[PDB]
Amino acid sequence: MVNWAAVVDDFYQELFKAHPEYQNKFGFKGVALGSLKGNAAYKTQAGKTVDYINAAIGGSADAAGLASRHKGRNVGSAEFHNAKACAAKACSAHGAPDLGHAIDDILSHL
Ligand code: HEM
Repeated sequence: MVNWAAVVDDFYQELFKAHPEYQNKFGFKGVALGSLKGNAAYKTQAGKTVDYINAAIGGSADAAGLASRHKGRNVGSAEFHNAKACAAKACSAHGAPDLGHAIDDILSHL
């Protein structure tokens, strides 16, 4: 199976390398990037992200509900366009399909 857990790890590395301040919104605020895998808050969040990717691919994802929840953290369209670029890099690094269509579905509600 596509190793979405590894893709997601590379996604967050890309995302917080380019936009370190985004990490302040998470329960692993302030944690060194090379230590995220040892942080309990990160382990839970990355698992949720992996679950959402599998739901989007499996056809059950609630993109409107995910967008609304991100709006609820003052995360919007600009951040998701940046996420699109970071996910494209993470997917390419693993020879995984791109997640641009799933991220566009979220963007359609932002
Ligand atoms: C590929 C794009 C992204 C996906 C698939 C995604 C996925 C998720 C999921 C599945 C959750 C958990 C929602 C739930 O528990 O109901 C979540 C929470 C969250 N996301 Fe994202 N996200 C993305 C990008 C971003 C970006 C760019 C930021 C900007 C900071 C961000 C900020 C947050 C925050 C702050 C939370 C709440 C974390 C907490 O409860 O501690 N997300 N996201």
